[PDB]
Amino acid sequence: TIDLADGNYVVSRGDGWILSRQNQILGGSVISNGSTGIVGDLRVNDNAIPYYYPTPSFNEEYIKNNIQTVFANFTEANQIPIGFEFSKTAPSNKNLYMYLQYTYIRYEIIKVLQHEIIERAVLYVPSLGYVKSIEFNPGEKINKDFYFLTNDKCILEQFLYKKILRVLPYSNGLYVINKGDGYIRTNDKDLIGTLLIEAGSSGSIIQPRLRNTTRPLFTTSNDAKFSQQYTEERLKDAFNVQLFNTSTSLFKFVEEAPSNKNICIKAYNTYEKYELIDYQNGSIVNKAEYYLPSLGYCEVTNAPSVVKTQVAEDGFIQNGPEEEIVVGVIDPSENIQEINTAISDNYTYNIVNNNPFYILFTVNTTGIY
Amino acid sequence: TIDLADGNYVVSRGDGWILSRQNQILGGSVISNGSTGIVGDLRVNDNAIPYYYPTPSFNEEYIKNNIQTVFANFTEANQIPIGFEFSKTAPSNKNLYMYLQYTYIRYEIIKVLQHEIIERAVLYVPSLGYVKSIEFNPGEKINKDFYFLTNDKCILNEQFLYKKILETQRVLPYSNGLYVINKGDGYIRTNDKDLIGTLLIEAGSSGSIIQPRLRNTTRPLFTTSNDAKFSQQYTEERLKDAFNVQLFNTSTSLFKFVEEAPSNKNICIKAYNTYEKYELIDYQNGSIVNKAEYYLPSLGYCEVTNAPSPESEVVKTQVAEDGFIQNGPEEEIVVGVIDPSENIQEINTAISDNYTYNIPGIVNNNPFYILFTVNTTGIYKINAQNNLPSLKIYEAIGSGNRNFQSGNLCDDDIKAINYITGFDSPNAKSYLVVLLNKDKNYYIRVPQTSSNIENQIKFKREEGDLRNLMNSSVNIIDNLNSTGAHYYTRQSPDVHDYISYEFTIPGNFNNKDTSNIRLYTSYNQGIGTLFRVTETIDGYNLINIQQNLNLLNSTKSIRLLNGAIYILKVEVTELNNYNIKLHIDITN
Amino acid sequence: IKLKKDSPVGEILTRSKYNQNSKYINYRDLYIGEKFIIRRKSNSQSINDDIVRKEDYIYLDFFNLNQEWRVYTYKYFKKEEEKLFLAPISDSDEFYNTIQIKEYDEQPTYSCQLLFKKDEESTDEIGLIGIHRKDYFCISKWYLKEVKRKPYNLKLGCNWQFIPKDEGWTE
Amino acid sequence: MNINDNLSINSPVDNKNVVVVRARKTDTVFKAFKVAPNIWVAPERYYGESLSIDEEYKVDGGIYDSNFLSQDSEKDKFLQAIITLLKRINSTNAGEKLLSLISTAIPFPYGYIGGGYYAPNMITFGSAPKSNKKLNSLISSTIPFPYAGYRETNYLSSEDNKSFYASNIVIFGPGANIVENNTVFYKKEDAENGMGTMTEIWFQPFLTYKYDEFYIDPAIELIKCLIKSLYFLYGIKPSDDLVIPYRLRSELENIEYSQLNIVDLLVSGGIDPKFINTDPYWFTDNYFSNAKKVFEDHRNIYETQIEGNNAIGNDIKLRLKQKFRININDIWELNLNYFSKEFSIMMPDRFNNALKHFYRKQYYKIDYPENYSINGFVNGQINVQLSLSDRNQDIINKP
Repeated sequence: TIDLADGNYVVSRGDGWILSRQNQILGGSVISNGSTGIVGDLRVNDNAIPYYYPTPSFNEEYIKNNIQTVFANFTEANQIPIGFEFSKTAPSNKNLYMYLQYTYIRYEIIKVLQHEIIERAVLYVPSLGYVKSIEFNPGEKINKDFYFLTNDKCILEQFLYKKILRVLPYSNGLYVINKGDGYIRTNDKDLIGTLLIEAGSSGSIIQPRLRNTTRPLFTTSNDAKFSQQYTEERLKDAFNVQLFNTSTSLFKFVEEAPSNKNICIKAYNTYEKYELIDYQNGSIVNKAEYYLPSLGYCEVTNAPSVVKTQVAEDGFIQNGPEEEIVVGVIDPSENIQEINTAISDNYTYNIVNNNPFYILFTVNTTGIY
Repeated sequence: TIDLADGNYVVSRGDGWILSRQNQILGGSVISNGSTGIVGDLRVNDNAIPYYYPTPSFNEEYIKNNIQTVFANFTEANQIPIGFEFSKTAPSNKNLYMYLQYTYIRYEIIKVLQHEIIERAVLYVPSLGYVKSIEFNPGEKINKDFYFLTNDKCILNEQFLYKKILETQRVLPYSNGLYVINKGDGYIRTNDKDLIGTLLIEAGSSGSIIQPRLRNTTRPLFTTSNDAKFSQQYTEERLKDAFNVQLFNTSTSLFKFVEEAPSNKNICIKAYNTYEKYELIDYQNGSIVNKAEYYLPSLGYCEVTNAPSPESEVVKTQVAEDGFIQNGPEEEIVVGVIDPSENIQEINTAISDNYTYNIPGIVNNNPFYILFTVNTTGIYKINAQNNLPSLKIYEAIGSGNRNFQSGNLCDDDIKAINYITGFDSPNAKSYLVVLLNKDKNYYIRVPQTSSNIENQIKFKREEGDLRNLMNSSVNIIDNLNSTGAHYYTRQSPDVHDYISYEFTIPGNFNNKDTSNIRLYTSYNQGIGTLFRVTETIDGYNLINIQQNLNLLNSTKSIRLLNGAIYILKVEVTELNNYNIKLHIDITN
Repeated sequence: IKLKKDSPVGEILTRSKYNQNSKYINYRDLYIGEKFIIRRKSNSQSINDDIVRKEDYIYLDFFNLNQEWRVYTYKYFKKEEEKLFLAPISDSDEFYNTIQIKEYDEQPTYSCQLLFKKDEESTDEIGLIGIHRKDYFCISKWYLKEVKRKPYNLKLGCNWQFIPKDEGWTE
Repeated sequence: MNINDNLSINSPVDNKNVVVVRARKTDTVFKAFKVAPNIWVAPERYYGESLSIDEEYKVDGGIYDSNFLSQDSEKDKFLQAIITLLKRINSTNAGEKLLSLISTAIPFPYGYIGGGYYAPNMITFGSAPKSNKKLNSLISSTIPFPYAGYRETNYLSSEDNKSFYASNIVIFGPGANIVENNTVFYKKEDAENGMGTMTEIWFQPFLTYKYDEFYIDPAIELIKCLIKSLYFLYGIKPSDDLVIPYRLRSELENIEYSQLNIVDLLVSGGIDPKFINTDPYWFTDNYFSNAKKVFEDHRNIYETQIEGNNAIGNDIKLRLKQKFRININDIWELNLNYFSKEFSIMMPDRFNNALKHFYRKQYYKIDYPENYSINGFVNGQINVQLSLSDRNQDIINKP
C-alpha cells in the first residue's frame, strides 16, 4: 500500500539495518570490573559483499545499475577499507557483555500498480557495525529479545524514492578559485557511514588509508581547452597540488555519548572545490570545476521519537566555512622570456612575433619604477 | 623437596616469568615534564619461540607433547600475533625512564622419587611483555638491581599446577526434530588452555592487550555423541541454517582490553579467548536422542585481578578436569531447523480462499515438508483426507522481510522454522486451525504414512466463529460410544498454547438425557473452555457454554446434552509433564 | 545416471575407477547406477520370442528401492532439452510413456536409440533421449535432425547401451 | 570475462582504461588500452626491435616494412581487430576459460620489504581525548601498518613513474618482421624460477595465408600466443637448451637435424606432440620435476602463509587462489589441438613449425568488419573471399 503513480521506483530506506537471526555470529566480549573493552572491525573485502534478493523482472544487474545511478555507488567504495569501533567501560564491581553486529543499507526496487506495491527486490550494502551491551550478574536471566532478532529493523527511518524513466574586477586571464572545503554530494552519495552509540559508550569511524586511492570529480564546459590534464596542470601551477587521485592523510572521528541518551554519528567524504575560470572582458567564457577528495565531514544527531520523500537533484552542499581564494595563473599558451640581470636604474629590453608574452625580471633595489 | 608420589609430573608455574640477563634488550624510552609515553610490541613469530631446557629422560618432543596435552597449546597459539602496549605519564618535573622486557610461562616437568625432585626440565613460552620504570636525575647513580637481573623470577602470582603423567530433570515441550540452541557466550577452557596472556600494570599506568586480526585463522571446537550423522560438517551446515553463521575458522573482528591502574597499587589483566556454544540436538519423543556441541571462537574475555601479597607460600594444587567455564551472561535461544534428509515441496501459487494439494508420488510414503504462502492474512483450517494423518505446521523465521511478489511465492530458502501447532502421532485424527499472515512462508510437515491411498491436503479460509480456536490443533474423538471413563494422551503444548478436542456424546438427540461429563487432566494445569458447535454450509458457529475452568484434577461435572458435537479448548498454564492426558468421565 | 533423493530427475554422476592395488590395470565400473528393465507395450508378439527387435514400442522402467518406476515426458515444452519424469507405474493424460527403441547406425554397432512418440499409430514425434550439458539427462528434439546425416556421428549423446550382469566381468 | 569493446584510438587518456606508460625503462612511451582485467592492447608496433633492420639480417620469408601501423587509422583498425579476435575467442566456453585463466594468473608477488608472507606489523592511531577521570591514552585503533605490502611485479608504470597499473598481457603489434607472431617475457629470471612474469605479444591480425584448401584463422594464432604466455605467467619456462629433434634436414648432404624447443612443441599441437607425450614417457628431463616441485612450493607458500593473512587484499589473495587451483599438468597438456577441436578450426597438422621449408606462403589481407566477425571467417574457413595482399611482392627470399 503506497501513494505513488504506477511504474518502477528505486527506494533507499537509509542505513543502520540489522538483519534477523544473525546478531552474535561475530561473537562478543565479556569485560570484568574496571577494564575497558574496545570491539571494532574494518570493512574491506569479504564482509563488504552486498546481498541481493531479486524478483522476476528485477535481476541483479538491473537493481545494481539503478542503485548506482541514483544513490551511492558501492562497488568502487567497497574496495577502500573503512574502520569502525566501539569502546565500553565496565562498572567498578560488575561484568559487562557487549556483542557486535553489521548494519546495512536497505535498497529496494518496487513496482507500483494502482496504489499498491506488487513487487519488491532488496539489496543490502554492508555499511558499518553496532555494539549492543548489557551489564549482568552471574546467574542472572537476560531477556531473549536482547540477543535474538526475529525480523529486520532499522535502528536509526527514511523512504527516498526515485521513479525509473556581482562584479569581478579581474584582469583578462586564467584564475583558480578555491571556493571552500566542505562539499558533500546530495542523496547521501558520499556517506561513509553512520553509527548509533548507546549511552555511556564511545564510537569511532576511521579512514585508515590502507589503500591510498581517492576519486576526484571533474566537470567542464569546454573539453577542448579545459580537460582533466589541463585543469590538473593549472591546479599544480596555482596551489602546487601534487597528489590528486591518491591521499595518505587519514582522518578519524570519535564521539562519546552521554549517560542519559544515545547518539548517532554520521561520517561523510568531503571535497575541495577548485574552479578554473578564463576571464575575458568581464565575462567567464570558460569554467571548469574540480573536486579534490578531502578528509571527510562529521555530523552528530539524535534519533527522533515516516514521509515518502522524493529524492533530491544532483548537486553539492558545502558544510565548511565560506572560502574564496583567487589565484591568477600564467597562460601556458603564451611564451615567457627572461632577463638574466637585475634592473638597477635604467634598462631597455628589445623584443616571438606580434604575440602576447611574458617577461620575467627582478630589480636590484626596492623602489618605484 | 616435594610432597607428591613417585612418578613424572607436568607442572605449570604461571605467567609473568622474566628471564635473566634479558633486561633492556628491546630498549627503553625517556620522558619528562608530565609527557605521556607509550611502548608496545607484537608477539608474532621469531620473538615468539619457546625456550627448551631438556633432560636425558625428558627430550624436547616429550616435554612439548605433555605440555600441549595438559596445558595450553603454545604451538598453535603463537601462530596468531597478539599485541600489547603500556602507557605511563611522567610525574611533575623529574625525568622518567621506562624499559620493556618479555614475560614467559614456565613449564617444568619433574621426576619425583621418594618425595624429592631428582630430575627437572624447563619450557619457557613467551606470553606478553612487562615495563619497568624509574625516576632519575642527570648524573644520579641507579641501583644495578633495577637494570640487570641475575636469576629468573616471577613478577606475578606464585602458581604451581601439577598433573601426574600416566603411561598409556527439565521438561522440554519442543516438537520432534532438530534444534540449534545458543547456550551463551564467554566459554573458556579450564587450566588456562585459552589464556591469551597476563599483563601487570604498575600504579599510575595503563596497559592494553589487543588482537589486531593480522591473521584471520581461528580454532573452533567440536564434540559429538554420534559422528555417523552429527559430523562437524553437518553441525556447521545446521548452524548456518539456524543462525546464518557464515565464517567458522576465519574471523576479522578486533578486540582490545585496556585497563588504567589506580595510582596507589598495581593491577593485573588476564585476557582469554572465549567461545560461543551451540548445541545441535535431535529431539524425539520428549528426549534428546542426539546431541552435538560446537564452540565458535568469540571475541575474548578480560579479567581484572589484584597482585597477591608477597607474604604467602606456594600451594601445589592439581589441575582441573577438561571442561568449559561460562563467563558471559546466561542465554539460551532455541531455533528449530528443517531436517535435510526430508525433501521440500513448493506451492508457487498463493493460497486463496480454497485450495487442495495432492500428495505427489515422488514422496512414496515418506515424511516431508511443503512450502506455501497465503494471499491474505486470515485464519485457515488445514486438514487432510478424513483428518489423516496428523500434520504439523511451522513458520520460517524472518520470511517476507526481503522479497515480495504479490500473488506468488518467493522461496526465501530459510531453514530456520518456528513451531506453531501440530501432533507427532501419525494415527491421530486432527486438523489445524491456524492464523497465517499475508507475507510469511509456512511449512507443513506431512509425517510418515503407511498407506497406498493418495491424500489431499485442504486449506479452507475460515471467516466464521472458528477464529476462537486460533493457533490450535482440533483433535477429533470418535471412539466415544459408551459410558465410563476415557483417557487421551497427546503432546502437551507449551505454556500459553492451545489444544482442542472435538468430541460427540453417545446417544440419540432428544433434547433430554443430559449425561454427566467430567473433563479433567492428570499432570498439566490448563484453563478449559467448552463450546457447542453448529455445522452449517459456511462452517462452524461456536456457542460459549463454560469458561475459566481448571482441568488439573477437576472433580466437577456438567449435565450436558447427548448426541451433540462439542469442542473443548485447553490453554496450558502450567507445564509439568511432556505429555498431556485428558480424562473424560461420562455417566448416564 | 542415479536417481535423485529429492528431485524426480536422474542426476549425472562420474563413474568410479580401479585404484585398488595395481597401476598396470585400469578400468571403470559398469555395474553402477540404477538397474533398468524393459517391458512390452501391447503384448501382441509371440510369447515364446522374448528378444528386443529394432523399431519396437516398449516401456523403459528402472528398479528403485523395492519398486519399478517408469520414465515419462511432458506433452508440451518450450526448450528443446526437456528433463524426464521418473515416477511409479501410473496412467496420466499429461505424460507420454511409450518409448520406441530404434537403430540408426548403418554400420555395425552396439548402440541403440530411444525415441518418444505420441502413440503407436500417431505420426507425432517428441524427441530422442540423451544427455546434454552441468550434465543433464534429458530428451532433445535437436537430435532428430542430426541423426539423419549421411556421415553418422557415433559420439553423439543419444547412443545408449545396456550392460547386464555377466560372468566375464567382475567388479 | 567481458571484453571492453567501447574503446578507440581517439578515446581520451583517463588513467583507468586508456593510459600512456613507459616501455620497460627506456626513453619511449606508448599508449595502452585495457580490454579486460589485466589484459591490455598497444596498437603500435613493438619498441624493442628497430623497424629498419639491415638487409643482411632480414630473415627468410618475412615481409619487412617500416611504415606499417604508423597512422592513427591503421592503429584504430588494429585495435578493433584485436577486440574482435578477443571477442571471438571469448564466445566459446574453452576460449572464455583460457581468457579467465590468463586474467587471473598474476605473477606471484614478492614478500614484504624484510621478507616473508606472514602477518605484517601493527600501528595504533587516534588516541581518544582525555576524560575527567581517565587518561584514555590507550583508547585508539589498531591497524596493520604495511597493508597490502607484497610488491607485485606485474605492472605498467606511467610516464611520470608515479602511477602503476596492474597488467598480465600486453598485445603489441608486429616487430621488424610484419608476419611474425612472437611471445616475449618481461624478466627471464622471474620467468624460469616459478615466480611469474609479464608477457608481451607481437601479433599481426591483418595478413593470413592459405594451407591446403583453407585459410588460417588468426584467432588460433592468438590462442597459441596466449597459451605460450601462460608458460611465462606461471614461471614454468624451461632453459633455452631444452630442445628436441624436430626434423631431419634431408635436403642437405650432411647429417643435420633441425630442433624445436619443448615449449613450441607443447603449444603448437598437431601430430608431433603425439610422438613425445606418450604413456609411458620415453623423453623425460629434470625440467618437469623441478617445475612441479617449485609449483608445489609456491602453492604451499600461498596456502599456509598468504591465505590466512587478513592484511592483504582479495584482489591478489583471491586471484592467487584461482591461479593455484589448477595443476602444472593442466598447462603442459594444453595445446592447439584442443582449441582446434572445440572451435572446429582446421590448422596445419604435420611439422607446422617448419612450414617455411615445405612451401612458399601467399598472404591474404583481412578486413575485419568485412571478412572476420564474432563467429569467425564469413562463409566458413574455405569459402571466404579474401584478396591477395599487395605485400606478397616484398617477401624476401633467402634460399
